[PDB]
Amino acid sequence: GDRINTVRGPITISEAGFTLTHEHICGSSAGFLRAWPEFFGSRKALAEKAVRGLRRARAAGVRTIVDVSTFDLGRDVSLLAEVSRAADVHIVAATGLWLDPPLSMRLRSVEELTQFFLREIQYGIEDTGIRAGIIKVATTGKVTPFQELVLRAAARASLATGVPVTTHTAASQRGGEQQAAIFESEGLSPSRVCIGHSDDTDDLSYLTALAARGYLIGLDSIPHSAIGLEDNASASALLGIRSWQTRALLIKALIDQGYMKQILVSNDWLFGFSSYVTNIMDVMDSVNPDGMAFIPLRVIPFLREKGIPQETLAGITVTNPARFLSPTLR
Amino acid sequence: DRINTVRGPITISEAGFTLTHEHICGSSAGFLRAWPEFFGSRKALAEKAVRGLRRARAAGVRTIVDVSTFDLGRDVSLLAEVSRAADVHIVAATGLWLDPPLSMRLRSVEELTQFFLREIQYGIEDTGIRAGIIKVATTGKVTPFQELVLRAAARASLATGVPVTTHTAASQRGGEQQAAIFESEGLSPSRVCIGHSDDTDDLSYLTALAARGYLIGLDSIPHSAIGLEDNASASALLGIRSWQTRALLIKALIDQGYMKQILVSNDWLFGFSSYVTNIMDVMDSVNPDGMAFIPLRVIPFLREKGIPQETLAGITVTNPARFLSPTLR
Ligand SMILES: C[As](C)(=O)[O-]
Ligand SMILES: C[As](C)(=O)[O-]
Ligand SMILES: [Zn+2]
Ligand SMILES: [Zn+2]
Ligand SMILES: [Zn+2]
Ligand SMILES: [Zn+2]
Repeated sequence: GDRINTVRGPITISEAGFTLTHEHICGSSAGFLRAWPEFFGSRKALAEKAVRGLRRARAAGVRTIVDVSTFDLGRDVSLLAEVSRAADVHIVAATGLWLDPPLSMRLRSVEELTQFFLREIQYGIEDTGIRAGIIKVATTGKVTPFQELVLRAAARASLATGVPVTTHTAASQRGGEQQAAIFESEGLSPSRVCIGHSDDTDDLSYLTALAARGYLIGLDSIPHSAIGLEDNASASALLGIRSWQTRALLIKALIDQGYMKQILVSNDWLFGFSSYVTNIMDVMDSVNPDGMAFIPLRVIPFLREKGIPQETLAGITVTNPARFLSPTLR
Repeated sequence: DRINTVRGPITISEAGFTLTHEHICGSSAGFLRAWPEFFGSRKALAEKAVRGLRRARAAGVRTIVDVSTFDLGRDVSLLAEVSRAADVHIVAATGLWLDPPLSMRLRSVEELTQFFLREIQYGIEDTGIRAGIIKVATTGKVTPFQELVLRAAARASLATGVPVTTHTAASQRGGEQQAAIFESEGLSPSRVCIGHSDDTDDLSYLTALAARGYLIGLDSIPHSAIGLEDNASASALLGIRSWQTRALLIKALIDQGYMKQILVSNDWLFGFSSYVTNIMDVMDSVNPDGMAFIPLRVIPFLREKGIPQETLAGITVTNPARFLSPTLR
């Protein structure tokens, strides 16, 4: 129906407002924030940095973010709840698995993984009672056997609960096509799926064909760019060397092709990032001081100046996330 | 003179009969708290561990060293709970095993050193419980990241006096590469136990390590898949040699004059999610004695082979005390 799970409890979807559909409070690893908080200075410092950042995003018009950190990205839902409340910004938590499953996950069957995802959606995450409102999955270009289990478990959990699925792709590898085939083999509707990191490629043929099938297209890393940082290999590898404008122009491109309803936009920002090289967070913040406010402050005016009507931009940042997040079918 | 446990410091005289390589639960970081139903429930797992420790205690055991690291899903709050209920001392570990997540795998030796030091000097998580041992693991030749872990472990040991204990593939003589790295760092072999050393019959490999002053961890004695050789996963994990065959290594090293260098354990667990489903049931049917296997089966087996009480007490009480007591000499 029209209620979704947030880390402060259930809300009606009209309350979500401007929603960033792919963000992170902290990109980490299972257990890591609690075992080694000084990696982030302190847990308090991290929380305060996130509260400041979310408050700025709120001032810029953001009302909800979707934290697509899974278990193996070190999702700490107690932290998400703390910062959501202090910033007074809705946060939707995720279940699923990303690219770093530990052995206790890697060795599980599709049936076992289905029950883990269902636990996090239907019962709660850890002992917090906080329930996930979305399932996040990730694959390499060519889907591994384990990753295929994860996608099937995600599809089964979605069909059982109605909560949507969102993905990490290598867009230069057209990763969404293999994901989509697996999802549809499970009877999952494309309208319950966002193919993410789709702004990492300029292949409009790939993008429009997925959109034509009813998939949501995640243009979710707009401010990611290492232009000017070419001498930094780790930052280049992570952020790419296409401009944020180049990424943003894909939003216009899909609108022009008639697929405004299939677009979801985000920053894929974080306030801490331990699952990459040390100090990457400082590099990212030096490139994009706006953080999660980058979409409303820079991208929206960029799009309006290009001639895209207000109603279309509002449709993308409010209506599309609302349809996507509302639990649908069963 | 003082050893840190999950209930606080104890004097070496308090440690008594100590099992130096054990696990309450072999898991993954965050896993027990994210999916306790994998083990039935957290309560079920705790209760199994308390009964298990009480059985070990009734067989004479007074302390175990839980060598579960961060990435083996060590939950020291669980360790504290079961230690208290069973009245058995538990020494917690820092270090890294074979499943480091990205947030660990991407770290420098300097960063890893600070993490190991934090868990020894400050406490684990926000519990104030301090590690009393550093556990490391290698495969084969030693990977570049594993080398960083071993060096970080040596540096944390050298700063604190806390000993290092290892996981090897003994069939690949893996202790040799570990020893080389430790010695390059200035670490005394008397601070190092080369573990899973009972997984080979190469006595020349073992005695040579002992002769250099390493402790030899004969720590997986009941691990055997005899009869289960058509169970591939059990066979790869548990091996095809009998427990008597493993146990005879203890006698062999004593007869070579190295009783002071021997540490014995079960390497048991009460839950095990970082392997195939139902492995705990397979393991429990193979060794229904659990952590009581060493005192109930191995000690009488050695006594019947003519090893005197004084020697067995030196191995199970004196050697662990000397090893665990923090020392920079
Ligand atoms: C945590 As990411 C760089 O896959 O959005
Ligand atoms: C957790 As193990 C089988 O390396 O002792
Ligand atoms: Zn991603
Ligand atoms: Zn992301
Ligand atoms: Zn081991
Ligand atoms: Zn072990």
